[PDB]
Amino acid sequence: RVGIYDERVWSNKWDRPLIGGTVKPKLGLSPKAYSTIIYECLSGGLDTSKDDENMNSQPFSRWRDRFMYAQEAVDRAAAETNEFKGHWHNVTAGSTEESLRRLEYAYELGSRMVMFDFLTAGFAASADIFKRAGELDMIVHCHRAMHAVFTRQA
Amino acid sequence: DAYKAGVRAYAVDYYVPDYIPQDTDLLCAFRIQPRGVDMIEAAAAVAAESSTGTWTEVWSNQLTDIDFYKAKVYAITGDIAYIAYPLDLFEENSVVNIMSSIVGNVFGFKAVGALRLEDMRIPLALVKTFPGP
Amino acid sequence: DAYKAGVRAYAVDYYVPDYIPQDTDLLCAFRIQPRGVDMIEAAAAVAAESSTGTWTEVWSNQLTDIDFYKAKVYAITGDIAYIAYPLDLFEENSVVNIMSSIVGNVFGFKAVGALRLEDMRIPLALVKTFPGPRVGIYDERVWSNKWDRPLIGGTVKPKLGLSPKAYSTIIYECLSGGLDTSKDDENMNSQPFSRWRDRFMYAQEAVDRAAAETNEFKGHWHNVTAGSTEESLRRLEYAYELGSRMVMFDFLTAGFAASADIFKRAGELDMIVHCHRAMHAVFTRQANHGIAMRVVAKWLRLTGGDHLHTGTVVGKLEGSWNDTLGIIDILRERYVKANLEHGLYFDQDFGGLKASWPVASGGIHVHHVPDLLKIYGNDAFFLFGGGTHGHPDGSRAGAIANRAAVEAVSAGQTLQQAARSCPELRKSLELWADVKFEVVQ
Amino acid sequence: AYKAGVRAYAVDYYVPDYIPQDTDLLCAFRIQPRGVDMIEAAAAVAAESSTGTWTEVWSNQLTDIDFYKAKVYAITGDIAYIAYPLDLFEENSVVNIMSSIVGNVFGFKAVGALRLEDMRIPLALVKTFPGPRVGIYDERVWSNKWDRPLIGGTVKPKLGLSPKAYSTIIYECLSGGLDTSKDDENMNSQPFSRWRDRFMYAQEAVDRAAAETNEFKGHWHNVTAGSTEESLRRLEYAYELGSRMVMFDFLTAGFAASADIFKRAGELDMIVHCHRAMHAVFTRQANHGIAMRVVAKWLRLTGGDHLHTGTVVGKLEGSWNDTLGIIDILRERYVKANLEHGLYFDQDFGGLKASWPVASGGIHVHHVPDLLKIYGNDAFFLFGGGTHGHPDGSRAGAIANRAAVEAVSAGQTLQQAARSCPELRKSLELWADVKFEVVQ
Ligand SMILES: O=C(O)[C@@](O)(COP(=O)(O)O)[C@H](O)[C@H](O)COP(=O)(O)O
Ligand SMILES: O=C(O)[C@@](O)(COP(=O)(O)O)[C@H](O)[C@H](O)COP(=O)(O)O
Ligand SMILES: [Mg+2]
Ligand SMILES: [Mg+2]
Ligand SMILES: [Mg+2]
Repeated sequence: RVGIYDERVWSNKWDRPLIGGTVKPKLGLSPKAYSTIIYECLSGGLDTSKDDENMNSQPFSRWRDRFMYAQEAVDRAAAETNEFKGHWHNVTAGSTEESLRRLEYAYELGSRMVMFDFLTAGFAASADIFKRAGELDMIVHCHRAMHAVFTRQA
Repeated sequence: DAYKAGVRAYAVDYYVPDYIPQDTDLLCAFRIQPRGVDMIEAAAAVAAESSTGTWTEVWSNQLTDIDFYKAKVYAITGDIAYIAYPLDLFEENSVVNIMSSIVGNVFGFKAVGALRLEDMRIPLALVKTFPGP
Repeated sequence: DAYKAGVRAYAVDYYVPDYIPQDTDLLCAFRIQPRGVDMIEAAAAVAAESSTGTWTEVWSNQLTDIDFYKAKVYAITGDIAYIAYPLDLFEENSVVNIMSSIVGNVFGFKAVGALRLEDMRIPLALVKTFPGPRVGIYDERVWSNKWDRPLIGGTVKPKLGLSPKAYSTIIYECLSGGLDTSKDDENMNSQPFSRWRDRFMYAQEAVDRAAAETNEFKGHWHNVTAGSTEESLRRLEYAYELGSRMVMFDFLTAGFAASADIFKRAGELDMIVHCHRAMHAVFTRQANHGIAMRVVAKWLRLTGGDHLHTGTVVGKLEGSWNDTLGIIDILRERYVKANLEHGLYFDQDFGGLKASWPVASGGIHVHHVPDLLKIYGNDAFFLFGGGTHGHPDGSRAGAIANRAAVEAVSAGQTLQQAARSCPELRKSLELWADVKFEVVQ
Repeated sequence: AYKAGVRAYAVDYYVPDYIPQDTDLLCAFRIQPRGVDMIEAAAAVAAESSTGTWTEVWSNQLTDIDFYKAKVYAITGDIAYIAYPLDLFEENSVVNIMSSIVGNVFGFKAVGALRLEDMRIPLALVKTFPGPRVGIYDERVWSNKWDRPLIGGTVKPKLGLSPKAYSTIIYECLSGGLDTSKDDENMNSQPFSRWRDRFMYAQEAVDRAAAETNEFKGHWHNVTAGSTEESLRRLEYAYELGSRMVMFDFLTAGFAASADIFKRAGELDMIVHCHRAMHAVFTRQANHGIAMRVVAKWLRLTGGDHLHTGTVVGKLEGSWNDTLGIIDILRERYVKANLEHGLYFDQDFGGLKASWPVASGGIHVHHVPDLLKIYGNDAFFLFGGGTHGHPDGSRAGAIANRAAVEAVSAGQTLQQAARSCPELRKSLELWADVKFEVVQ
């Protein structure tokens, strides 16, 4: 839907690589702590931040808390830098229906982008996720988790 | 100031041969072919990079209790590494989430030339969240 | 021909003192008053008629493995019967199903003159099927930016009879004056004197005004309790579209099933649900018959209430000190250890589910704050209804006093210290100095 | 007129000169005062269930407290009679009635025990409720069964049966002569019996047994579930299988969910059988709680088609004269006050349909004469153990229970009937010595 050129247009960023970063530690961070890191790293100069591929919804970080707090940080950091900022909320979930649900919430928070583990969820769910994101004018960042299980050995 | 920046071996914090697995842990049996590091180090990288860790120590590790959430290599018998994952690391009712952690990035690490997940003990408390047939 | 028709004693197959409870069993502690049969027989009937058995042997018992599915009286200590239920007996994610078996028919048996469920060990594998609270304690502190102190609220009074506009005037004054939240009375729903759309809308404008004017987060727990789950959802959604971040629900009078739909929807709508325990004393209060409140507390937290009334101890409503401490821990902690001094018969794992706010309410005033803080600490709500609107100078001044009292004690100072700088609080201290209630440990 | 501070509740809420009105909702409370005289304790109940609190609030001047307040208008010994103005109640909501009348007053330190014995729901409020969809008469019409009790039975063991085994028992007992069978109240959906399997297999059995007997047959599928939405789902599936009836644990699920379930079932032309699981937690002891008679009024108004009422003679507690009052509450248009039957007030039901009383629990063939004496024809008698506990199986047990009810219902005695029916002779022999206490 979006691709390279239109994202440069949406974000007004040209003639350089875009810079991002995964929040760490991979798991175990409260949604509020998560937002504090997202704030610090986007304010420091990152173009985007992202959930880890295995951050979905868990007892330590339920997806609605993390998404909401993360997008607050994005917007606080964008306004204070006068620069487009984004965080790739991970909508990967145990079913296509639930992934679409998480995508819809990210859209309503104002997010222009999400993250999706397209191989672990699968190409069938990916097709539906891409189609809805394109209707919601959103970027879908695709994480290739699991690929090395069959792409590694020659 | 528990924060010691820089790179350490994964085994410092992820190799715990004294760890006693609990009925709520998700257990994995991994067959490992190490490449350029110890068998213990190879196992500990698989454990770290499928739970809480990354390649260098992060200040943000002090914002949570790593020792609680981290995966633990509790046994190594030959080239089989037994790793335990706390229940809290997993989304309920989601094989997809299990995949994303256990087989998400660790099979492409340079420090392992080959990796095979042989088996997994899905704890009963996580089984009950699934519908089955 | 394993089928021996006719009546046998329940104990033949349900009294198993050698049984070793398993981590997956649901355990119950029952206080039994036998009537016309042995203590063992009484326990075995409770076990049988809440699991697999009936009054006479049925041929159909051979169609399944009774020894696997049957409940087991594995211990009897005095008049306390410990009974274990296999996990397979329960529907996942359903307190309603737990109720239907454990407290469904056994309290009306002729062979027991009195029965009281004291506690229940819900096994972790069944806990994990429940959602628990959406917001809970920590995230509500984040939403409202209120830390290191109890939060303070208060029921609008009089209970019934106030018009919607008069209600919002009281809400504005007590919020502006220092209360963090205000609430509908549990029996304010939609009545001729206050139809619910009128009350909801005026109350939320008072809320928004107070918050802007004070530069503090404020809220009002709109009561969405109604005669119908559908109607309750309609009132929750209206509260949402008004911009409310919170409502209340009489979860026991409406019912656990309804409560489940309501928590689910509130959670999708990013709203707090304050849970009022109206009706509970109909079965939680008498020590020899009924369901202990701690059990209700477990069921409420799993189902997903964000707040739960747990008593004052020192106010107008009955409640024991140590009993209240055990209920507090059940709602706030991850793992609770058995402690019979707090009425906890089993260790209870809550499996990472969010915590619920304990709520202290009913007949309390400024003088009770030191005790209430010793009981609850900071992670709780103290509600002052008459204690706010009973102030000689009105609701705003009562709020000033209560807020000044709670901030002071919570920081280490005394009501007497705080009173030096606050006249509103001196009047509250003076008015109710000799108003005390029975205190039981 | 605002005087701050604590005043006694009786100053404003003890009004022995008050004349109850036909619009007032009236309550009879049995009170055990604690640290206060009976009058103060009854005044506290009235205030804290209507307009009052523990201290005088300035906002009392913003409305008409004398108009909206409850009034303790009479005291007879340990019974306080309290009148509540109609305007205090939301229309068509038992939930609201409970919120006021039993909300908080049962936990006050100023009473050691409190029992709601009866409540007079004014006709103006009664007329806002739908009452049952089907009721007694139309069910006799739907099933073409007249001039006798209907006979049913719970499948046993309570839990642990495969859905297929379940269907085998339902087949045998309905074919043997039962009018209806039912899930146990705690059979919802479990690892041993998922609801879709059991419902589907159970309704197959119903239809096979109906066709082979040329008689209407039914099984009460239990749609009780952890949420109203899921219960509605199970109700919809039972409807699509062709079932004309379901079962619902109305108190454990709750009156809010019950209202939605009754409304959908009435749109789907289905009977809802209401199981009162949990009731004895607060209806048992005379000291404290809510009398079952009040629960019966609430259930009938909300729209339950059947309601378990006790056996008196079976394994569960229940006094004869009390059960007669509950029965009249469920079946009659106008109940007359009668303290021998525990009825403190006349109750008008405003032409709402009647609910079937349901006798169930620990009863067998020998109990049938007493049962009909208590209930007469318009009732269900339910034999669970008394059917599947037959020496020869569920079919023979149903044969016996059907013949014992048919016989007594006609005028014959058990032994007259028994001489023709050997299955009944075996039931009589097996359970001749099985008796429970009987309190009148
Ligand atoms: O109706 C009332 O009495 C209250 O509004 C208290 O008013 P005041 O503040 O004026 O007392 C609360 O609902 C009760 O505290 C409930 O009891 P509990 O908290 O025990 O459930
Ligand atoms: O679970 C039971 O015990 C029953 O199936 C009886 O089975 P049996 O026929 O085998 O005894 C009924 O649900 C109870 O009678 C309900 O009690 P009540 O009608 O008093 O509410
Ligand atoms: Mg990653
Ligand atoms: Mg109240
Ligand atoms: Mg039953």
